[PDB]
Amino acid sequence: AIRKKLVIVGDGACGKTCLLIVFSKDQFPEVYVPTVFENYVADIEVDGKQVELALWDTAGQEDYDRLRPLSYPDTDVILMCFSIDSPDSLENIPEKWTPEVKHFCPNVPIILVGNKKDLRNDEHTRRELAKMKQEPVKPEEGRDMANRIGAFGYMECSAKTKDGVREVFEMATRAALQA
Amino acid sequence: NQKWLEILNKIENKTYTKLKNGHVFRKQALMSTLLYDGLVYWKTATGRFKDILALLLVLLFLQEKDQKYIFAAVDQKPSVISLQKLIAREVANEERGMFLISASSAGPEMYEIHTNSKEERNNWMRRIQQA
Ligand SMILES: Nc1nc2c(ncn2[C@@H]2O[C@H](COP(=O)(O)OP(=O)(O)OP(O)(O)=S)[C@@H](O)[C@H]2O)c(=O)[nH]1
Ligand SMILES: [Mg+2]
Repeated sequence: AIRKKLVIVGDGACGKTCLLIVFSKDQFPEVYVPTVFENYVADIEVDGKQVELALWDTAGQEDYDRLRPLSYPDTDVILMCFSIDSPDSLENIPEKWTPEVKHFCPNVPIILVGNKKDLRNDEHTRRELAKMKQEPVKPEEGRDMANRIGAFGYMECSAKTKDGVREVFEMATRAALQA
Repeated sequence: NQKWLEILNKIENKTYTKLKNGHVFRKQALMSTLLYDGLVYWKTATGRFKDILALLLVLLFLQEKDQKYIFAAVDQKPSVISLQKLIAREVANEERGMFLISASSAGPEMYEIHTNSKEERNNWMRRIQQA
């Protein structure tokens, strides 16, 4: 019966709600509602311990910047997200999310999470990306960004593939439990 | 309406709440109706609970001063929420809880409110959505 609070942040449309929902309900948001404020809950077993994770979902749209301070107050772990089909979303990690998270949640551990790991090899994406001298984000890059911002760890996953999802939240819970 | 008349005359007369935009809200604005009222607990930032009369009209939070009511004065926050600026949500953690957000551009505020029962929380959430 241990309680911890996890907050997810990142650019709009980078897959945060899908990751939370897929993890908390195994379902998958079909009708895509941009987020304003939501919270969910899930129970996770880690290293023998039962933990109840409160999952605070936030807006990626900058139009809602002023509401996000309302999710930070008692955070045990941050999932700081970008999307692998959007090297833009990655460059916003140091520019926007890391400065805000460090302001509101100093000393709160951060998991840097690359979402949509499946689309790394989808031509639709990988061609549009080529259409602008771009290409999906690469693990060395994600990992370098994680070292740069001081993250507790680096993790990659696909809500749709579902691959690695579980591993994102095990790592986050290990960080939450960390003194 | 009857209940509303008495609540009103029970409200202490010099009482007001500061809004984030620097305006004020005083009992006089209540002279200009009451949809439902109920006793709840307001969780402060430090995890303390404040006993509160919540009135859905906007949302208004009252504290008791013996047989008088005053506009709540909890952690420098406004005790009145405009319904047009209101975001309302279930506390996933707490079947009795709801989160009530004033999204005011002068400075948003969170209010985490706990009722006595799951049924009463869903009762509050239904009545709040209509407005
Ligand atoms: N292929 C693939 N698509 C995904 C994946 N995750 C999310 N998507 C899709 O991308 C869109 C955005 O996902 P969503 O989870 O709603 O983003 P968000 O980060 O919550 O966006 P916001 O609320 O800040 S505006 C959705 O329509 C969703 O189905 C994924 O892992 N793989
Ligand atoms: Mg979302």
